[PDB]
This record gives sequence, C-alpha cells and structure tokens, in this order.
Amino acid sequence: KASRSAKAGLQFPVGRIHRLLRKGNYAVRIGSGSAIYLAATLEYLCAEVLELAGNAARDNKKLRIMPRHIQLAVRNDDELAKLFEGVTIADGGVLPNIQSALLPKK
Amino acid sequence: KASRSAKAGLQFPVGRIHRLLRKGNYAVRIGSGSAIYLAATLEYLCAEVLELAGNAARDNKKLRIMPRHIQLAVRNDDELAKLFEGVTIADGGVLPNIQSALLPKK
Amino acid sequence: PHRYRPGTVALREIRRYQKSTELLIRKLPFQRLVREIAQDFKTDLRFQSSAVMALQEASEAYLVGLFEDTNLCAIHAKRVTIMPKDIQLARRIRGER
Amino acid sequence: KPHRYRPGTVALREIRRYQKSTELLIRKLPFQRLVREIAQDFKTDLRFQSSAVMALQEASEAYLVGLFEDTNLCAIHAKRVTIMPKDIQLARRIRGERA
Amino acid sequence: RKVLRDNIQGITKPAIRRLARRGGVKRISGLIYEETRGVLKVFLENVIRDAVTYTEHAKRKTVTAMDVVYALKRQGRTLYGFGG
Amino acid sequence: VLRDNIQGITKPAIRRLARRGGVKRISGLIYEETRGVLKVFLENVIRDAVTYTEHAKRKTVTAMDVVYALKRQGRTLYGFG
Amino acid sequence: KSRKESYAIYVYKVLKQVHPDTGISSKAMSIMNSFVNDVFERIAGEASRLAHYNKRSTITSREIQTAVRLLLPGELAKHAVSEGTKAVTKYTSA
Amino acid sequence: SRKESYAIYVYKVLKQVHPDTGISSKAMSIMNSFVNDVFERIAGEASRLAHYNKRSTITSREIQTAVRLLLPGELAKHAVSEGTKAVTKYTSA
DNA sequence: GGATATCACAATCCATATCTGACACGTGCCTGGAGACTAGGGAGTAATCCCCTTGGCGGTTAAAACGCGGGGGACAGCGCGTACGTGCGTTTAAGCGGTGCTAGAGCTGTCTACGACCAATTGAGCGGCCTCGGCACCGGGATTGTGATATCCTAG
DNA sequence: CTAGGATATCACAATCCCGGTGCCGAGGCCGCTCAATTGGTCGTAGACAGCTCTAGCACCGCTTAAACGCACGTACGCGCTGTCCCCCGCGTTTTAACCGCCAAGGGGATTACTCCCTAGTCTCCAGGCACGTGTCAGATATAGATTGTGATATCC
Repeated sequence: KASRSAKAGLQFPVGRIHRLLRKGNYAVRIGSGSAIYLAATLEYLCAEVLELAGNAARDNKKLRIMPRHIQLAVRNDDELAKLFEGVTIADGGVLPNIQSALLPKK
Repeated sequence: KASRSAKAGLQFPVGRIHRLLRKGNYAVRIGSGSAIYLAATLEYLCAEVLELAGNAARDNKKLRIMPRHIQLAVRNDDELAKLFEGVTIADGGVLPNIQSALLPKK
Repeated sequence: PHRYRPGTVALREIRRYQKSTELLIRKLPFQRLVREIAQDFKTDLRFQSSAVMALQEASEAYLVGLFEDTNLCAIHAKRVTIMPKDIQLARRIRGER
Repeated sequence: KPHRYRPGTVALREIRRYQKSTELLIRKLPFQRLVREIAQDFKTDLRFQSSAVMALQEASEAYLVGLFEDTNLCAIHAKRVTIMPKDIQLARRIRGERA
Repeated sequence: RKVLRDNIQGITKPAIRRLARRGGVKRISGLIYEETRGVLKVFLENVIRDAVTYTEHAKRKTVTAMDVVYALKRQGRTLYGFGG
Repeated sequence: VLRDNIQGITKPAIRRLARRGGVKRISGLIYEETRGVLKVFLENVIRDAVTYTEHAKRKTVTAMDVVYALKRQGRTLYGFG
Repeated sequence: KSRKESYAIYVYKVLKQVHPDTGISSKAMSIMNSFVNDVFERIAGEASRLAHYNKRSTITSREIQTAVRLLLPGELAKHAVSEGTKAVTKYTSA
Repeated sequence: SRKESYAIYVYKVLKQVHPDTGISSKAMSIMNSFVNDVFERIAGEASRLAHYNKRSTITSREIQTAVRLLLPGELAKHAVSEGTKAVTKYTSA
C-alpha cells in the first residue's frame, strides 16, 4: 500500500489533512487535489520557518531551536512578519531594538 | 398552518434563519431552538439600532431615517460604537467634533 | 479692506464638512486612479459603476480616520499643524506600513 | 569617592540585558492572585489549571511590552525621553482600545 | 485599451484639504499632500489586488461591487451599504 | 503593600517590562496607569475564558480556554495548543 | 428572473413597531440589511466554532446563547439573552 | 487518548532542511500550533470562497486562491509553484 | 501701549414656495416553509476510577522598598522668520445628457467525471521507556566601556 | 596673570569567552491500534455550447464650478536659556516568592442505555419578491433674522 503522501512526494500527511478538511465543516464535498495542494503549501511554510529558525540558532552557537530562535527568525523577515502580524509566541522575547534618541549623544 | 415566526412572537423569519443556518455549513445538524433564539437577538439588535436612528432623525427635524442618522446613532452610543468598532457606513459622514486645542484660545 | 484672521475660515470649513456626508474627491480622477492601479495586476479589466463608488467610500473613510489620528498626534506634540512625521507615527502605531 | 555611574547608563545596560532573555518579568504568585481575584467576580470558586495562569502571564507580558514600545515612540515624538500617562493614553487611543 | 499613467496627481490638493477638514484638522503643512498621495496609493494597491483575486477566481472580467466589499471585509474594514 | 492584589504587579516589575519594551526614563505616574491597563486587559480576557469554560459545564479554566479567549481578540498565542 | 432575498420587510416591520410615523430610505435600508446579515454570520460562525471545540455535532440554543454573550458585550448581551429565552419559552409553550 | 499532532512531520521537514539541527519541545509545540493556525486560515478562506460562488466543493483552484489571498507577496508565488508541482506529480502517478 | 468696549459686515439658520425624485402601497405569482410520517444517532444520566488542583507547612534568600544625594531634563519664557492661509483672477477638466457599440453575464441544456459511501486490510503513528548529549550553572580570565583626571589652549 | 573650556589618559566594573561538571530534556527502539487505502457503484455537480441581452465603454457639446497661479501678512514652529524638580542610582534590611512533600477531595474522562429530537421526503398554500402607481417629504431657491468676527474709539 502506497500512501498518497508518497505519490505526491510530500512529507506532510495527505490523508490526515483530507480527513481534517472533510470533518471540519468547510464544504459538502472536498476534491482530491485540495488536500494535496494544501499539504504542499503547509510543508513549504514550515520549511521556510524552520530554515530561518535554524539560521538564527546557528547565529547563537546552538544546536537546538528554541522559541527565542523562532521569534528572531519570524520578526527578522518581512514576509513572515506580515504573516505573523498579530501572533504572540510564548517565551520568545522581543527583537533587540534601542531607539536612536535614547542612545548616548556623545 | 401558522408560521413559526408567529408562535415565538418574533417579526424576523424563523424558517429562513433555520434554512440559512443549515445550508451555511456551520454544523452537520442544527437544533430547532437555535433559529428562534438567533432571530430574537437579531430582532432586538435591529430594534435598538432603528430606535436610536429614529431618535437622531427626530433630533434633526426629519421624518425619514438616512445613513447619516444611522451613523450618528451608532457612534453616539458606546455599546453600539464598540459593536461597530471596525465598520464603515457608506455616505454616513463622521461625528461633528473639534479638539480642544484647535479651538480659539480667546 | 476686509480679511479673516487665519483660522476662522479653517474652523468654518471644519464645522461645514463634518456636517456634510457627500464625497470629497471627484469621480473621474478617482476612477482613472483605480483603473491605472488595477492595470498592474490584471490587464483589460472592467469596473462596475458601483465598485468604484465603493472603493471611493472606503478610501475616504480610511483617510479620514488616518487624519483624525494624525491630528491627535500633532496635538500631542503641542502643535496644531499636521506634519508627515505625524502621519508616519500614526501609521506605525496602528500597525501598518 | 565610590564609583557611581552617570544617570542613564544603567538604564541602557538593563535595556540591553532585558531584550535578550525570555524570562517572565512579573512574579508568578502575585499575578496568580490578581488573576484569581479578577475571575472571582465572574464565577465564584473557579479552579485554574497550572498552565492557564502561565498562558495569561505570557499574553499579558507580551501585551504590556507591545504597549510600552508604542508609548516610547509617542514620548520620543514629543522631543522627550520620559514616558508619561498622556503618552500611554494616546498610544492606546490611536490603536483602538477605548477606556 | 488605453494605458493610464501619472494619475495619482489627479487627487488634487483641495481634495486632501477637504478630507482633512472632515477629519478635524485646523492647520496643514505643505509636505502632507505628497505623503497622503502615497498612503492612499498603498491602500488601493492592498484592496484592488484582492478584488482582482476575487474576480479572476470566478473566471470573470468585471470587478463588481461585491468583490470590493469582500476584499474590504478581508481586511477588518467591513463596508455596509453595497449589496449584501 | 497588598491593597487587594493589584499592587502585586510590583513597581520594579513594571520597570522591567518598560526596560524590555525599550523605555529609558519612566515618570512616577506611569505605574498606576499601567496597573489599570493590565487590569482591564485581564478582565477582558478572563471574562471570555470564563464564558468558554462555563459553556462546557466545567469548573476548571483550561489553558485552551485562555488560548481561545486570546484568539477571539486578534491576539493569537502560540505554544499552548 | 432572479429572486434575491433580503430582510427588507422584517426591518420595516420592526421600524413601524418602534416608530410608527418614521419611514426609511433605500440606502439606509440596504445598510440595515447588511448589518443584520453581518451580525447573523458572525454569531453563526462563533456558534459553529464553539460546537466544534467541544466535539458536539449539534448547534443548540446553548451554543447561540454563548455566542451572543461572547460577541455582543455589555448590556446588549443581557437584553438579547432575556429576549431569546423568552421567545424560546413562548415557542415551547405553543 | 490520542492527540494526532504534527510533531513527526515537522521533525522530518527540519531534518531534511537542517540535517544536524534539533528542535525543543516548546518550539515543536509552537510550530504545531502555527501549522494548525495556517491550516484553519486557509480552509476558512477557501470555504468562504466556495460559498461566495454558490459552489459546494473545495477544489485545488479554491485552495490556490486562498493561498494567494493569505500568504503575503513572495511567499504566495513559491507556495503556489510548489503546490502545482505536487499536484502535477500526484496526477502522473 | 495696549486693554477693554462697541458697532458693522459676512456667514449661517430658518420660514415659505415649489418641484420632483423617492418611497409606501396594491396585484400577480411562485417558491419555500410548515405539517406528517418514518428512522437513527447524539447527547443526557448514572456510576466509577483516578487525576490533578488546593490548602498547609517550612526553611531559603533574593527581590523590593524606604531614604538620601545628585543631576539632567521638561517646562516656561522669549525671539524670530518663514511658510501657510486668505482672498483675486483666470483657466480647465468635471458632470450630465445623449448617442451608439461590443464583450461578457447569466441561465438552460447536455456530457461526463468524480467524490461520497461501504467493507476489509494493513501499516503509520502515538504512548512508553530507555539512553545519551547539549545545555545551564559556575568559576576563572581576557576584554572592553566608562567615569574621573591630568594636559593643553584662548578670551579678558 | 586668571578663569573657563576640549582632549588625551588611567582605574573600576560589567561583559563576554573558555572550559569542568550535573543533569535534564531530547533522540531512538517497541507495542498495537486506529486510521488510510484499495476496489465498485452511484448520483451528484462541474464543465462545454450557446444564445440572448445587458451593462460597461468610447466620444462629444457644453456649463461652470472647482482648481491653479500670485500677493501678502501674521501667526505658529523652531531655536536658545534658566531652572527646579523629579527620577535615577545606590545601600540596607524586612518581606514575600519559592522550591519540596503531603492529604484531601473536588472535578474530569469513560463507558452502557436510552429516548428525544433532528434528518429525509411530499403536498400545498400562503408569504415574500417583482412590478407598477400614487403621494410626499426632502432638495433648491429666495428672503428675512440672528450671530460670530473684525475694525475702530476711549481709557487706565
């Protein structure tokens, strides 16, 4: 038995996403391509976020992604900052940004 | 054959609200007490808005409710103003107000 | 001869336009602006004669709200003149760029 | 003469020290008591899970820091560095929290 | 069909004056207008695109008022008084 | 320093929150307004959380209830469910 | 011919019930109809989400009541809840 | 009782992207919640899109339009390209 | 000098024609909603086990609060200069109507392909546990950043 | 000479890098079980032709009201000073957060029965929409009255 994820070449599940879509009260019937396409987009977004988080973690000389790393990765990218416009990340801290006026004048 | 709107005493339709609920893909099955309750709440909200709009229209010596009157009634009541927090009313204008600092000093 | 001291005509305009509900931007210039903006995305579009009116109403409401916040920011700085820094600060606080 | 830092540099040092950690800035027990007395007014004798209070603390800390960023912007706008209650009120009234 | 260019200047300075007067502004600097002509030109570019996305999805070539209403509602800026 | 529990949010705690936010100098009247603002925010979140909890015929406020109450206000919280 | 539906007659009935001598314009009527549709959709969406949260498959009066208490704040929630409960009781008493 | 989260799949994606980088439990929970939130965003937008045109189905066209509406700018193009690639590879066995 | 007071002018509101587009009402008509009957499934109830939240005690011990001295910064004051509002005069798109035209919107008919359902099979994944390595504490030592201080220079 | 100012120089304290351990949370192996897949049918909805017809589009005649260009002056924003007063930074000590265990004991998740209500479908008949048509309250225009602002007159 070959799963639909294997045929589509995605890491994210296709059967589980299809079941969630069909048992989630979105439409009467749900096409076979919608689940695959949505799984592909979800996998792409997760890959982007994890790549940026890994870069941030390597910048701090660590080999484990923490919520702080994810906050740093998300808030240092325009597209992901727009996607995370109103989302709080637990235990993620804030970007280091001191205003120019507060800086020592001389 | 008395309509369900007459039994509950509500002016808003109960059968139409029930059909909209059932065909809007909100749940697989919908109880019969939801439609009546929702119709009652809709009727109360419409009655409140229309009452305030009519009071505003009388305040301006007019015998017909206009979008300007509805905007004035909505924004001159904190409860409905919060209910209309992010709502634009077409051809409604704004509340007549001038800040204190802009007013003449003497 | 006869002249109004600065501000009085401004107060008259403020009390007049706040009372009115009409549109403050002309129709043809806004329609041409909407068409040239939409030309970038999809070519050969055709706006209904009410979609342009809806866009005009939405844009006018958004600009009026922005100017209310800008006036608040200007009054905060102990001034009555709105400046581009005031608009920029208002848009930064509201959360859009 | 004992060493005494100029007024202001300690503030910048702790600003740099606190924008680097993810700890919880409000003490856990006082926040839990505040949450419990606030919830007491809506339903008598409510039980809070050990994670609901933590989630509330994280959300409130994020909200307060986000509000203080805009308060700082407003204070700098008026050619100041100190934040005063009028700055907080303006920052809240621009973004839409009527009170 | 004809191509349009340099029309943001069509939003004249008196129009911005009237818009600010409705918003309750007494004195206006000289550098507002240009800045405003930018801000407006962003708002439309953030709405019309969505409207176009809502139009070409239905295999249409007409941007009806309902598409614009849906695009505005998709931004927390619900507009009452245009169709449903 | 009890006065119920609202001064549980100690003045150094508000100073720490301001320092994290990026504030250099804080006035003396900031603390009362900050306490009031935090009390209002907590009231608004907890009312919705308690409504969600009592809708499900439970007496325990679950972390998921607070997550939903935050999601309802456009303040999505990641890390709790 | 199309048969597009709207709450026009019901809103007019309510207005005549609360203001016998006052009419209403067409643009204002469209505004009221849009507002009614928006509130109905918002309440129904919140109720459906609540039903999905508890894994319950039916939207009962409890879900709509809680949705109203969540969306409509302040004194409107109490009045709307009383109105809905009275209507439900009247219907159940035939 | 089972939880049915997205831990394994996010772990697989991270391992194929960064071979030598691990992920903490809190970060895994954050990523799971992020995937869920995006999934309901896209699904709700697709449902509203299907209901606007009186359609009673969610086809890949609807999910494509929802992706173009939610994801901002450069994310949308890459997402739609990879989704089209996945669909094409699936329909070709 | 300017501070108060007093009348004249432009803007606006209000009372009356008046004019008409706009709304309230009476007929088709047609379609959807209410009643009746049959079926099933979803949530209420009752019991049960155990899960996990709360109250209590207790020794730490680090945060905090009270005060005290100092400094720098927010505010009140003045001076100015510049730029923005107010009015005039003339030009120039705008709004409106009127016409014609052409693409695309909507609905009906038919074709087809495709997704839900149903059942049996099987393997992918979640909970459990077991082991291991990355992290945080901790202690030490460069490494600076900084506040105070000696050094040199210019007007009166 | 005498005073007051930038400028280069030194000792103190917090920061950051380099390891030495403890450990605690993450990576990896198993059980099995619950959900995904595969094979056929059906009825459904989406897709293709097409055919009216309907609304957006293009152009123009023109009336004129809004806009653009200028002169001018005045009122506000910017800038420089003094200051006092409010916050910062530091020292100490009382206090309240906190980690650790415990015993309830109140609440929550699960399961078996069930019965109440909600789903599916048909008739029909009455309510809601389309369509006209008559009545009127709002938009427009004058005309008179009231007011708010500004130029002018007198005094303290």
